Amino acid sequence: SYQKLLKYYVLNALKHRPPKAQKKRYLFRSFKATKFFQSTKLDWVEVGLQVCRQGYNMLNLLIHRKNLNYLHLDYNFNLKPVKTLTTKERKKSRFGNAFHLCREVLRLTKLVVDSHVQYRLGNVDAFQLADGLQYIFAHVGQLTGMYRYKYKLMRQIRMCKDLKHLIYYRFNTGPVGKGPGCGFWAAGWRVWLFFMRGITPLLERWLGNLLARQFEGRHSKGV
Amino acid sequence: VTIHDKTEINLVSFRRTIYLAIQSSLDFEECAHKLLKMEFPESQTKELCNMILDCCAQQRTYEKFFGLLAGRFCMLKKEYMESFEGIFKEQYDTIHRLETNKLRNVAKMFAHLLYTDSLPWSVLECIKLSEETTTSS
Amino acid sequence: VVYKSTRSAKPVGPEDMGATAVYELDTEKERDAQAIFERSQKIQEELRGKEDDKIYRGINNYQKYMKRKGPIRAPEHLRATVRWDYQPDICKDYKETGFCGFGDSCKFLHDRSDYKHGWQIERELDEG
Amino acid sequence: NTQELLDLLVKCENKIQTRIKIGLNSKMPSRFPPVVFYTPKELGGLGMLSMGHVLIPQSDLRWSKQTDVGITHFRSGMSHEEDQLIPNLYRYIQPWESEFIDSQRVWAEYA
Amino acid sequence: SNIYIQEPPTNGKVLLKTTAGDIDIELWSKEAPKACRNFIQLCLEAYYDNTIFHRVVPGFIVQGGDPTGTGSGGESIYGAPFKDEFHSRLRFNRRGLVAMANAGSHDNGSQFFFTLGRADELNNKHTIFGKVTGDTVYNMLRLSEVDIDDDERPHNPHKIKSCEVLFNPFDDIIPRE
Amino acid sequence: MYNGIGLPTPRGSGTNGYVQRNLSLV
Amino acid sequence: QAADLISRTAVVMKTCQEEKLMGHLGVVLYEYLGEEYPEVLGSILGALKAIVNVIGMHKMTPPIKDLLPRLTPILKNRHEKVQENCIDLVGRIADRGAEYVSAREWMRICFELLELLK
Amino acid sequence: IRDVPVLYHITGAISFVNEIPWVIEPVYISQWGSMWIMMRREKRDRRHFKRMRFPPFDDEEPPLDYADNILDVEPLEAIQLELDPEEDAPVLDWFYDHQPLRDSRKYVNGSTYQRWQFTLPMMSTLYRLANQLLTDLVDDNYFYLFDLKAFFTSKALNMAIPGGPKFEPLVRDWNEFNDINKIIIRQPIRTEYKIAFPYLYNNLPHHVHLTWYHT
Amino acid sequence: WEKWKKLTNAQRSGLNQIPNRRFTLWWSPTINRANVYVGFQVQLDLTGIFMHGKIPTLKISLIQIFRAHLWQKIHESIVMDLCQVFDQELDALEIETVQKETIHPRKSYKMNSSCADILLFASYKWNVSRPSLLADSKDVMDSTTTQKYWIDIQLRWGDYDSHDIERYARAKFLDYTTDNMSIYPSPTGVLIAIDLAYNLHSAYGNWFPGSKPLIQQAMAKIMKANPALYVLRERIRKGLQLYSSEPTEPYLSSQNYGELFSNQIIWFVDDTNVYRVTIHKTFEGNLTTKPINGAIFIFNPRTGQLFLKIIHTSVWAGQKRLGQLAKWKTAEEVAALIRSLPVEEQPKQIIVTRKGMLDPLEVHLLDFPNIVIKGSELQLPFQACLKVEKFGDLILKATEPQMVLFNLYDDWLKTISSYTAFSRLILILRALHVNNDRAKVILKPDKTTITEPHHIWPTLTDEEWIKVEVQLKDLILADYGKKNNVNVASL
Ligand SMILES: O=P(O)(O)O[C@H]1[C@@H](OP(=O)(O)O)[C@@H](OP(=O)(O)O)[C@@H](OP(=O)(O)O)[C@@H](OP(=O)(O)O)[C@H]1OP(=O)(O)O
Ligand SMILES: [Zn+2]
Repeated sequence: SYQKLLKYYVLNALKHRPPKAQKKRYLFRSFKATKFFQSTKLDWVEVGLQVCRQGYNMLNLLIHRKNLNYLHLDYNFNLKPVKTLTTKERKKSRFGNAFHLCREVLRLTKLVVDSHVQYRLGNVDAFQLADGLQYIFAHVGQLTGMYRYKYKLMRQIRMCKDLKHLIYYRFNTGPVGKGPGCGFWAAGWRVWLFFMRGITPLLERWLGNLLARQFEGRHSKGV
Repeated sequence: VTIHDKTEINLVSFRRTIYLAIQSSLDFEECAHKLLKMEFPESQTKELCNMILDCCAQQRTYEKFFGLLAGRFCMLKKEYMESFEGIFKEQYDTIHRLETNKLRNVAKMFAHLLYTDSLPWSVLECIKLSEETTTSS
Repeated sequence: VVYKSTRSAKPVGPEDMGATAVYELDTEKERDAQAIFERSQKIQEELRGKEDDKIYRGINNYQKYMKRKGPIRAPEHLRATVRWDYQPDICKDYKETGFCGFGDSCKFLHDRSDYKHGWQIERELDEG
Repeated sequence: NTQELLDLLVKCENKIQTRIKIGLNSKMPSRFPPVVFYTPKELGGLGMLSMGHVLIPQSDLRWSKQTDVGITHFRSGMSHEEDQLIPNLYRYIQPWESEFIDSQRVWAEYA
Repeated sequence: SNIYIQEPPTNGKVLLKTTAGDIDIELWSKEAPKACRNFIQLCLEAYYDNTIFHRVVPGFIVQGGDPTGTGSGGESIYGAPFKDEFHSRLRFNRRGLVAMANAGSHDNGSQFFFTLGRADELNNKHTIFGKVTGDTVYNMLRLSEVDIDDDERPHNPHKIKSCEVLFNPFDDIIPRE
Repeated sequence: MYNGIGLPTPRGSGTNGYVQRNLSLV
Repeated sequence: QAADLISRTAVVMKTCQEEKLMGHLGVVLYEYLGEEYPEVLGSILGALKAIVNVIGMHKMTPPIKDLLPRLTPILKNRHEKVQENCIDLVGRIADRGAEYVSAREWMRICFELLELLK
Repeated sequence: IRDVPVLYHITGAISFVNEIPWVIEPVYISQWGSMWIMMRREKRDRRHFKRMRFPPFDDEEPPLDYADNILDVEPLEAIQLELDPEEDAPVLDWFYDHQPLRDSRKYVNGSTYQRWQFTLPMMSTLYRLANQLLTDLVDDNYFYLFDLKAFFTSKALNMAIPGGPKFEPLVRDWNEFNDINKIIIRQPIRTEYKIAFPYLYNNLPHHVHLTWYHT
Repeated sequence: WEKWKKLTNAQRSGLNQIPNRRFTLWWSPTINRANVYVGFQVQLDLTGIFMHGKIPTLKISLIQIFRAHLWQKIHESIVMDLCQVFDQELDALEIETVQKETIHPRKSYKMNSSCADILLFASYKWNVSRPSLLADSKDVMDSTTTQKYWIDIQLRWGDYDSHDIERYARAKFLDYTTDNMSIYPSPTGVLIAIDLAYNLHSAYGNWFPGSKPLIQQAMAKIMKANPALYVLRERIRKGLQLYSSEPTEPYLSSQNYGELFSNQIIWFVDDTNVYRVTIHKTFEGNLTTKPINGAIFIFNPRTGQLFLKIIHTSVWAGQKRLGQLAKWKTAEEVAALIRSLPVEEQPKQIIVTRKGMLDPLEVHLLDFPNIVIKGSELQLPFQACLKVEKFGDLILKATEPQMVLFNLYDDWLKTISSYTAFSRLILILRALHVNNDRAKVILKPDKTTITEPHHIWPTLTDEEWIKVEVQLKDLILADYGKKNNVNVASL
């Protein structure tokens, strides 16, 4: 793991292409300058719960606008068929990598928001909240299932595993043993924030395409 | 309590493991490598020589693998040279028990060792070649 | 007979409401094959470089020279998210008419046994 | 004596095992240990025979393209989950030189 | 690691004493605090003693708390029917939930029922303020072993021998006379 | 120390590409 | 030979009220109905019909509703022992059972019989 | 608890957290260094550390309601560490705030929170708190053959350093020098040598950076 | 392993899927092991089979085993069988009534909640014990008092990483009882768990006196007899296309041993010979006898492992009377052994020759309260080993009380099962007991038969082992004919 991290660090140093280009479009300012967005101050946990509710409602509106009543999106963002589907149903109800990527991204943010909801309800602890967040970030692989719709992720998955090994080795040196309670989540958190720096434009374009196929129609004239 | 084992299972398992190393390697040097990469108490270098011997003897026909492997061990340290002079002594004295194929393979094995000069040519001391003092075997 | 209250003050149940509910349908953490391998490796290191006592210490701890195989512990905290598989992979041509054009090469189960499915029972029951 | 053949054998044995995995629907190393590939067919395995579990000798590309230096390094062939020591086909086949000598001798004494 | 507790933690505890054994009620004194405060006060004044369980419905509910017994009396500690207090983690899907009985909106009085099974159509109509703890769920269940003469009244209704408060969550309870 | 041994990438070998020295060298 | 012995003692095993054992035999044979040795399959079918004769149609353990669909693909078997025993069993069922089956199953079997006339 | 600005749609459709997490680099590192100290003390001193369970809520529990469930509840003490008022005088008052000195126009630019300015008592206490997350070397001679240009050269020549990375080869007849009967072999030439002196021990060096330092 | 027509384009092409499907089934505990992680399971349609992964060949093999609602039928069949075992023991257990809850037709495979299956209403009251396992022995029926009792039946399908069935029993017991949606009729009951892919069973819960032994025997017999379990085992066999070679289904019967060498460790103990004495006549003519060393003799049948405690004469010193002393000494010795052994080697059952020794054992074994001690209804002539000169001379010439360890299955376990090896050993011991002389003669068949230094017994090939096995059975039957006046060709 040490030497895989050195390889990453070297390649980063090598591939530095300069800022090379420039424009600065300003999104939340264009939004706030409109009559349709307001502004306030909230508690981070409250905004997290709002965001999970709204992601749930958007994905359901999409499903039921497509009329797939035989499918059900549950509250941990798993999509499940409710019966067995005939052939025409199995065909009309396939979803693509845009829908499934938005699902699993929302699934990861829900897991993080609910670690905090437990700490705020009094159920766990500051130390157990930290250890649990660090668990989430080192194990995004088997909690969500993003990799099936973007297998390139396994690069972030391998990064967070390598950082886990580095940090545990330096943490559990002396009296401390090989048990759970190490929470140092700044590392894996960094890694997934860069993942999203990149995937956010991809998904904006893909989801624009899917919505514009939903609301105008499918153009076959000038393919 | 202090259960005193006399199933003799450590030696049986030693031999089993040595034989699987031999029959899984490709040349005598890859075999010597896996061996000197396993570690054991020096109580078993005697067993090392005698076992590589018997490994050789039970086969169907000769190939120089087992001779060269024992040769590499004796050429690394002396204890194998000691144990192989002893080996010839006792093998000859009790050879009358081998069916002629294994007897032939033992004979070839010792011929190979002697002409590679891993054994001292002294060891021929043992053949007091009277008529009485020697069985037909 | 009538059950006796304990006239207690604390609420019943797990404190922390399960927030840390451990998983167990597997063996005990002290006796799993991983723990046996750990013990055996410890005695191997203790014996490494000592001649044989001819003392018996268990089967798994013979003097193993050639420095895994076995069961695997699950995370005691991740709860695996279970889905129902509702598709029966049954040839509809065979089930209906007794004949498949694919024969031995059908990927699907050759079986004529018509029977209620796993969800129809739920459906008729809850509307019953 | 042909260190290019040993390479070929490791790669080819591994490709056919990989295709049995591909034919199922996973490549996960722990779902398909060696036992399921190497068990004889009388016990339900597939009964593979192996030459790709050996150590391949290596020494010094530079001097080696010139004078046959010998062996200094051993690279691994295929992966056994622990030692497991799978046997070779080569140790059960007998060399030609010894075959030719055995034959001359056997027919002489048959006469 | 498979089974989820899906309601908030309780605070306080009231012990009921009936013909059919005891009944330990744990109260949700933050989710419905008017109802819990009212129950606790009426139970500190012994207002619930020698009251009958004057209505039973098979596998739906069992009702009580009216000191008259006709099934339509009783009075809160606020001189008037008080309001509803709902929650989203409290909902009518199991047995052993204690709730405030009422005829309509804002009607909460002094009458309370237990459930004995899922009542999935009382949600957002009644206030849930308590649940029966483990071992005495079964005594409360036996409270519904009766032969119903119609109007769902029993032949020999059960009744509340005596009350007791095992932990009082409020500090400002002062009981009327 | 990579002294002319091991795959320049252990990609297409069907191995992990570990290299040890000949322990029976002398 | 063991499926023969069953077909012979199929009278005793019933008349002495073998419910465990007789249901045992019925459903075990139905499981073997997939045999790929014609000579073994013919005797399995003989045993099944020997049981159907003693314990009637409407209490056979694999109900006739599951038995007959299992047999209509066997009718294509072209081997003489299995063809013999199969059409004997289907004749019993068509004669006496005859309503645990669909009209479309019966028309299918019609079309499959038109080539046992060979 | 952290309170963040929000920009939300007039119909509830979406809500964006409208800010950027700016921090002072030595403060931040010192706060995590104290985190590390405390969490090791806890993993040591707890008897049985129970890791919570994932997912935290059922699949069919709708996401909680803030107003009903979390609004009033007290928030449960955090992982702060106990500073000693004797040595940590410069730091005691603002160490664990959200944005430590956000409003003190003497130490920060202003309320947009760029451009900090500290004194050396502060910086020394910060250093001492961050002491366990830091590297205890004073110079560059440690990274002698382990720096960038060493790894760039190693990559360009497709040779590996003992502890260093490996990559794919950058690209992928007879000779009269190489005659081995003419060679004087005293000490075997290793990859360290070929990397230290990439122009003398190397044929075809392309894109080779020249490592040397004696700092 | 399992020793024309006009056919369509596809039938003269495409692979044959049957042998693929059969390879997947046989290795399916490995191919479908739980603890190799993606964290997502899948539950098959109408069963309780979890698929960790997505392997359609495996899915179709398993889905063809459990076809036509065989999972619910196994559940309902076992429930019937238990209902009737209780309808027998009604009074002896003081049950007033036995009721069978109308089963939610999806109870058998729903796995996060459960009803109860059987409801026993008592006649008077039961003093019910605290939760414990089925194979744990010591109870104290003090805990609660109850009038109803429920019994629940849970079927699982294990796999390679997870097939411990006792842990599954207590897991589901605690989960389902402390769960809040669970609907039970009372606070007391038992959960019985059955592993269908390994044919194991266990249970956890509250016991009311008599219930534990009743359920032990009833479940041990349901696993052998049940028709639906038979239909299952035979669908498995038909899917693998496995066939037996041996007729007669070897001497397996509801005797205990085809059960005993199963994974639960089991010890045989022979302490009949702790005290031994031999006579020499003096110049008085008086025959004076001298004691000599004895031995407690402990045998693990499925590894062939024989511990032999040499009891030295010194304990004969002055201790008032010998026999009951030997009883208690033996017992404490056995306990010392079990302590010195590593925990993965410790027995669960011990079977004693002299059942009267169960009591002093029972006493000393309080250290190991779940080690059930039985008396043997299978007498094994383990003492006949005292004729084999190795054991005999070792014991005679011992100077010190001392523990030794031999292997009685020299190499046989390389190429036979522990079952066949136990049978062969029992023959050898019996014949060495019965005559010992013609037994030596049979066990040294040829002049060049030899025995190797670490070996108890001659080295024969499997052909000669078959022959000499036959000859020993003939020896035994001949001597039974002699000393019971029977024609043996008639039995
Ligand atoms: O649970 P896993 O994903 O398998 O990760 C574990 C684990 O880490 P987590 O705590 O994050 O679960 C261990 O670390 P400890 O918790 O036991 O300290 C341990 O690593 P160590 O044994 O080095 O602690 C183990 O490793 P192994 O595979 O040797 O069991 C492995 O970490 P990996 O990601 O390396 O597997
Ligand atoms: Zn088909």
